[PDB]
Amino acid sequence: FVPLEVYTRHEIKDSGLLDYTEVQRRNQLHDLRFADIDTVIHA
Amino acid sequence: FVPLEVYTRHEIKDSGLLDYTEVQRRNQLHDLRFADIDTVIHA
Amino acid sequence: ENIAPYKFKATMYYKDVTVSQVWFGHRYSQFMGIFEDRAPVPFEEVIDKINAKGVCRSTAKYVRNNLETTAFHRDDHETDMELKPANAATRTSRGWHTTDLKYNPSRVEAFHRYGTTVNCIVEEVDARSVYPYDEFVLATGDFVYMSPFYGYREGSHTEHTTYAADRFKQVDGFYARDLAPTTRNLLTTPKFTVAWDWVPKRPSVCTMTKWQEVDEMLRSEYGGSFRFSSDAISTTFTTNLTEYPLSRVDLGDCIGKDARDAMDRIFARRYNATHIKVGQPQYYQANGGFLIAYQPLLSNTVERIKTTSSIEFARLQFTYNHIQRHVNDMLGRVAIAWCELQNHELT
Amino acid sequence: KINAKGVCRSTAKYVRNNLETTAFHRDDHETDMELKPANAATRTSRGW
Amino acid sequence: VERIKTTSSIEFARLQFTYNHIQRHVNDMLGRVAIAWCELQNHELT
Amino acid sequence: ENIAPYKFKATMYYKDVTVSQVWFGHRYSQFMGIFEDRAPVPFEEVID
Repeated sequence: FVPLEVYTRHEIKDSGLLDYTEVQRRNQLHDLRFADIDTVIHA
Repeated sequence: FVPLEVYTRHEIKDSGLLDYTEVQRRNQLHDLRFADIDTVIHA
Repeated sequence: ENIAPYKFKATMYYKDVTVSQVWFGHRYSQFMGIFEDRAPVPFEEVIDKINAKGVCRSTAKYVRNNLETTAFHRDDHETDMELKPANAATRTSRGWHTTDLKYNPSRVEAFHRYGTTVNCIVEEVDARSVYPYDEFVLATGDFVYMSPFYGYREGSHTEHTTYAADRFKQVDGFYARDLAPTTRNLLTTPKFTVAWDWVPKRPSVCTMTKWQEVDEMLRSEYGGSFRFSSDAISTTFTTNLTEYPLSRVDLGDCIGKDARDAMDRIFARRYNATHIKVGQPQYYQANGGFLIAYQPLLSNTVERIKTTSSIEFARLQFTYNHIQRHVNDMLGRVAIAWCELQNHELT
Repeated sequence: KINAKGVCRSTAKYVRNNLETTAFHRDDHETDMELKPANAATRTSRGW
Repeated sequence: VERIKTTSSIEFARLQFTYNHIQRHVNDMLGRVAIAWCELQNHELT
Repeated sequence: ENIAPYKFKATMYYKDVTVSQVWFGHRYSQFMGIFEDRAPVPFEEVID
């Protein structure tokens, strides 16, 4: 008997359109990726 | 035959890093827990 | 396969810079805008006044979005408020906040008045990370772009971070505040600070979970493949005859210790005076991705594995094999007795 | 006015974040607008 | 007063039913076979 | 039954209008507010 799944838990998780992990993981990279979080400017 | 699960639905739900329920349930307690939502100040 | 994420306590320190803008009108006062910001607290603050005296400044000095800004709570000069616990809630971990209200300007008629507010909040959550444990999450929905095990000692610098070294400092001999010396671990993300007790990765994490402890697991090589039948849990696994080298299992350190403890406990409880172990414990890889730790007995007389989500293949295998053994044995006895009957009736 | 006449004031008197504030819509004096249904959408419950 | 917890797999119970059904059948039939075999032996003794 | 959603590449174009408001004080400078907005780019911009 081979292991058999109509839907592996990976595709069951993927069935959702969005998910916190991916979604706001990317949404909070946004600042890091598209801006500097270390450079300090004074004038 | 004893009931057997490689992954109970609880650990399958827990496999995700985050989840709306926990995450923004806490995120909207934030105001209640860390501030007063009833006290009114006038001056 | 361990799909349970890594879990561990984590202390989140931030000051909610929540600046409000209010208008006072001819007859009544209304906002013009309220900005809220989550402000990090520098390492030195957490050490010297969060860990030592349980106080926090009324200023939140932090570089926000490529500019350094500090916020004087109360709109007055700097003052260190004694931290106090937040009000009660249902099954939320402990939290603490200096400020309890928000400051607002007193009414001055027909003028625009800006209102600042700093609530230096210390909150304990539990953090969650998943393989490759590249970055980890906290309950508040925020993120920390760095492995839980990144650091300095014992190859910790190898583990991934995504921050300049200035943001990531570590304390050796850290004395946890009464709010034993430890090794605390802090990162100043652009919003907050996260502190979790740094631990060495390989011992404290695993990609395989102890699933069952079969007290009696008969093993029988067959057709160039081992059969692991467990009458107790009603399952029959199948593996290749070659053992499974643990060095191939990534982060599989937990397997040896957990296995050893389980077989030792079971042997003491049930097989201390009836059998003797033969050879050190063996490890086989079963169909459906089930690493099996097998300890043979005798009477006194680098990769990642993927596990199926259905034991029912193996439970069918066990049921079918059990029924087949029975029916094959019984029909074989019937056929043998039938031959004997025929030869016997020949007389 | 919501349950009886289906109207609502142009002011929103509420204590926001430990301060009482009301907002005159239109930036004019208080007026009660007759509620009306929102524009159509797909499998969203009724809004107004 | 308590709360019960339910598994997520009927397959344990469906295996129980399948195995019990097949076992009832095979045990009954092999019992009939063994009984008839004894009767055959005692009968052939003559 | 296909429960795998439709997947395909997609290119997202926007300008993060992130307007900030700062105060410069007698001894040090602090914000008064930071608004961020995601702004569409007209078709002609993407093309040309």
